Amino acid sequence: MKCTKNALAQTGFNKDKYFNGDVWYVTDYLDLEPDDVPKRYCAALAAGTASGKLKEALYCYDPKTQDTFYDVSELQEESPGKYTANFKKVEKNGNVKVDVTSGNYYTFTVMYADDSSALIHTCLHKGNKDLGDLYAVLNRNKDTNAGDKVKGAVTAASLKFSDFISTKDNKCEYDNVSLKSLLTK
Ligand code: HEM
Repeated sequence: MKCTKNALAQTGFNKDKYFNGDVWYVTDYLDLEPDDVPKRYCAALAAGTASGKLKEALYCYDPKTQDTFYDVSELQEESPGKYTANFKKVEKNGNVKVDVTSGNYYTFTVMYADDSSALIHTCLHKGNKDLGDLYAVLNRNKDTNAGDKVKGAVTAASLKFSDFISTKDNKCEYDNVSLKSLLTK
């Protein structure tokens, strides 16, 4: 398929508050390229800096099988609030499962962020082809419902919040310790 290209980065985006090393949980998401196979997973990420690099680690959990997978990337700023990341898939300890490779990368845009919440758009590419295309509502607390400010950002992006899938009743489990330690790997 083709990923959405036009996402606007938050005006006055504050990169220090966003990239502070702490965890963002995905509370709600809108996947524009869902698999045919019914999938309902949980995800979280942490973005910060390590040894002078911008780093992002990712965590995905499947409550039906208890399967988990992790990724870590160095990020490169394309413009204020827009980033590219060449990811590698890892075990929770950093051991590499799938190396960084050319056409494996995602780009993302921070459309809205404040101290507690954010709306991001991501385009996922594997071996030089547009795979996933996805908006995510994030919060710093896993039990928190999307507040008025973020729902406002969803509206401003010409999206319908009712289209999003909630992770709230999904029996999610998180591994924050590993996400945070992956930042240095
Ligand atoms: C925070 C924004 C997101 C980013 C930056 C992101 C990034 C990624 C990356 C880099 C991969 C490739 C993993 C690898 O093969 O090493 C991936 C795959 C995947 N992600 Fe996300 N993701 C995001 C949101 C989500 C959400 C909200 C969900 C579900 C709740 C999700 C579920 C999945 C699934 C099921 C795959 C596997 C695709 C496959 O193996 O064919 N992602 N994502």
